[PDB]
Amino acid sequence: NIGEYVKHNVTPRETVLDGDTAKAYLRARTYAPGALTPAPAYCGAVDSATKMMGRLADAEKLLVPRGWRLLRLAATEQQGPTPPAIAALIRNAAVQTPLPVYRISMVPTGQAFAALAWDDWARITRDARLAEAVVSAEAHPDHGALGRRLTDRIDAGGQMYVNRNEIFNGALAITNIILDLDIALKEPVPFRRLHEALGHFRRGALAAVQLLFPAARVDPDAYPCYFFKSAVCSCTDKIGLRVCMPVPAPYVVHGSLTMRGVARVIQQAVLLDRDFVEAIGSYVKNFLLIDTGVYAHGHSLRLPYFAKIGRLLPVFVIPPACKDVPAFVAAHADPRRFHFHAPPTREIRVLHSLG
Amino acid sequence: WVEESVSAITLYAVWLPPAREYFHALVYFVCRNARARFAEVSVTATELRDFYGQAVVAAARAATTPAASPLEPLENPTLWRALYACVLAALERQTGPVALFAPLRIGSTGLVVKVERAGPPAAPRAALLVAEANIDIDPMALAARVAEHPDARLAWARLAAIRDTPQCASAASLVNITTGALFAREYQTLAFPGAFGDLVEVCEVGLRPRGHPQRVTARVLLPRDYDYFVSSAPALVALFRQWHTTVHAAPALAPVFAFLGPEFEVRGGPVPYFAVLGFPGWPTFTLVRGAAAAYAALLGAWPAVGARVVLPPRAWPGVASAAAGCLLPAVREAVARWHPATKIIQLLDPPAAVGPVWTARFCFPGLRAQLLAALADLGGSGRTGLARLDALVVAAPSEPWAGAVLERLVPDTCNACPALRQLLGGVMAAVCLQIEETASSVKFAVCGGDGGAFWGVFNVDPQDADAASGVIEDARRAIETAVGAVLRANAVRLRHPLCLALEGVYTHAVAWSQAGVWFWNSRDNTDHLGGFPLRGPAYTTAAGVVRDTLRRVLGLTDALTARGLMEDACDRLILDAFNKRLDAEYWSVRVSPFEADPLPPTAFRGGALLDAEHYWRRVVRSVGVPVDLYPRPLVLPPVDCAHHLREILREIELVFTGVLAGVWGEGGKFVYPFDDKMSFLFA
Repeated sequence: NIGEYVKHNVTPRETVLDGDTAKAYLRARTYAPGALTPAPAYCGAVDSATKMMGRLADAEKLLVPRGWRLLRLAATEQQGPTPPAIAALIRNAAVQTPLPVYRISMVPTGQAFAALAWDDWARITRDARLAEAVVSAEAHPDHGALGRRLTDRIDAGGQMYVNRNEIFNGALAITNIILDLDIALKEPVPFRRLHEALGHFRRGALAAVQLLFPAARVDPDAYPCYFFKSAVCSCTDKIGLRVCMPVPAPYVVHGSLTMRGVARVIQQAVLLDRDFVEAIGSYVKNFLLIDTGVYAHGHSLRLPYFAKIGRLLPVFVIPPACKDVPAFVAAHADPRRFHFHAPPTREIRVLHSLG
Repeated sequence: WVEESVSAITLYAVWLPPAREYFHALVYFVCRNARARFAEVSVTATELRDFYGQAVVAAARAATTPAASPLEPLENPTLWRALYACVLAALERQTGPVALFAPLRIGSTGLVVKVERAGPPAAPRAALLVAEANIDIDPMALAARVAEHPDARLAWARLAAIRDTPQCASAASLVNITTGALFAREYQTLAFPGAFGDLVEVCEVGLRPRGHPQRVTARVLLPRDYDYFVSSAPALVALFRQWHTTVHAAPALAPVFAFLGPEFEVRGGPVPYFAVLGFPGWPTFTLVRGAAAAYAALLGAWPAVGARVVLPPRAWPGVASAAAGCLLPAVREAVARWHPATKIIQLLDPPAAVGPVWTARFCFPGLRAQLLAALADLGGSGRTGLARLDALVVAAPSEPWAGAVLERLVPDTCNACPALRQLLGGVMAAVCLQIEETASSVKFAVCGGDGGAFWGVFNVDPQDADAASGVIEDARRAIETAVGAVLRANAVRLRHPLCLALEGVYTHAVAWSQAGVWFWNSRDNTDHLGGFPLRGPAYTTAAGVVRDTLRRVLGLTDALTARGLMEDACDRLILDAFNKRLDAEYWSVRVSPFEADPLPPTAFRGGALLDAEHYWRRVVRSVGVPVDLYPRPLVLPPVDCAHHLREILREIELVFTGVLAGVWGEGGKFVYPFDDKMSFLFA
């Protein structure tokens, strides 16, 4: 079973913070409450590798008390009651931290980084957003049916807008369970088969999520799991998915090893669902569906709505017994639902170890 | 015989007479009626060596101070402490008794020849002084010094640079001297452009010294309507150096210009002071009645000269031996086999705890200073400084200022004598064997201490009732009278009769180290904790937590429930420390110049804040930050709260292991899981 695996092979450590220390922890170790709320234009620090190393060197001079490029950008966080320390690099004074850091592949080669206090998320996700009316008129009762039909409808400072990888910052907490599926497959796969296979991914993974987070009312019907499939399937060799789940209510996860453990448990739980491996087997060569080593500090995951140098676009696997379908569709666009260290949407418990 | 009142005594010139060893000095008197006079003094080679513990040609080539050369004392500080103490001894030994601010009889060659003692004196007026300066010291030269002297306080490196390039004080921005008139002064560069005549009076007096074959002419600055200043070392130095270069421009005689302070030693010095012993002519006290009175009592040489106020360094072995001889031979065998780590009284061997009893803590106030003063008279068989110690002893009890001096004087008196410690240690031993012997008979049982401060349990009281004040009173009287009788029986005569303080009555006590003891009163929830380090604000919050935790823990009168209370206290402490995870000044510890983080080179360019670093360096941490060598507010990576909480938890764990072992007999060292729970909060 899976109870057995999470009875022997996982050792939870949780620390119930409470009262004001809860708010302090949330504000301190997650992105600021406006880092992922949309904005008319970006205030950020975007340049190539070399120009970023320079701009860091030119920010050090402004940082006289501080000692003395993907550790240092990921390091530059604080606030105080004055502007934060990043503001020497970003060059505004109304920046707020912690704030995202991104790795940007550039044509023809080379890497750029972008620490940004806010961005225009509509410019990124308007050519993927279904109008509230189009949803509300799509009229299609069965949720496999509605999900599948809705899926049917659908310079460094410019290159950030087609390739953007999010960098894990182990200083920060984790509020979302960002899985990185890499299903390799021998014969191609239709899309209704995949869509139903994902309906069976969500159910098993939510059972795993509920075992790992015991004091959480994670109803395996309405709990949101957000799926993005990299662009009929037409996809041979490899089929890249991305599954993002909110961390359940009172929990937050801390650690690279803690989230490596969460991912591996979800992997074994979905491989222990007999339905999933029927629905998806005989197409799938390997079975390692989850690169649990992507949660290491300094490592990057391509974000939804960004290509590769396949736009990760949603596959609405609508919850069984969902409640407000317009809202579930709309959340595939809020950046908070697909960044590691986002603000969560009394006490909290921090799962800082699994073993 | 003008009935007057000297306000300051300051060294004007130091020369060798025509022929040969007997160097002379010329002293400047600031005298006031109900005026500026002078005296001349001679000092021999031997007296100099006595106050030093080298050669008089090396204390007359400190007549290179009559010039721009600014910090000549940094070259050899004890030489100046020596020269000034020896002049103040030659002056009383040749001109007679001399007392700042006190009514006096002055018999003036123009040199004051005699000053016998003798009206309501003019109350000392005070002048306020605020001064700031921007010396441009190159912060790569200020790092070479610490390259040579790895523990060097940076006020010293600052002064040493200002010494290696005097011209840094010339081009330096720089004063607001309020005197009840007003003296402000812009100085964009201090070598370029209220009245300096309503603040000082420039006086020229003609003198005919015996060891000088000419009518020498001394030019001075006589203060008007003020007698001292009340307040940066480089800042004042350069101000007074400008005043000197200006006043002493035309042909006449040039004063000394020497200053001393803790900034003038490489390793600093705990207390602040700015000793004027030269050009200006009057002090600068950096409440204030305290510094004023200390000035007046010790003739102004304290803390400038050090322990030389009381008696020369190399005349302490004689008094040590002489006092040793006068003691009763049992006490003398004690004085001769004292070694610092000895077990004289049987004490509660830690870890140990005393439960519901009438615990009490008695201390003989200022006993070490009283002993030193008495043993100085016993070893007396010149005594001007001996009288100075006795004076502080008879005033310390009621005048708080005198205490601070003795609290530093007695330790500094043997910071030099290596055998006056044995007299202090050995007579200390006899003071403890009595108290033990008397406690045998007064229903008291010494449980710990040293003999000037001790505590114990009245193991006869009924653990209750109002017949506990009576027994503690009887015990305090018995021990006071017995210790007094013992000290007499050895011919040690105390300035003012001993008082045995009762510094609290308690009902529980736990002892976990030699110095670590916590006390608590169950009747009224009052306590005392001693032995915990207070190295910063984090440690005072921690000490409060340890005290509240021990109150609950001893309110349980098993061990496991105690451990629950202890880990609950540590949990709540780490969380409330998280709320202050940004407050750098809170996590900063104070590190002495003896306890071994290295300096960031970026701190070498902190400008006029390095000049406030004379003793303590306040450091956060992983890389160390001297939080005071940087302007405000700081801009820091996260403070290493795990490092600091680890330190604090180690000390709290000493306390808690002590209490658990002592009260409940657990062999289990208390340990707090930090790396396992609560480490993540600071990762």
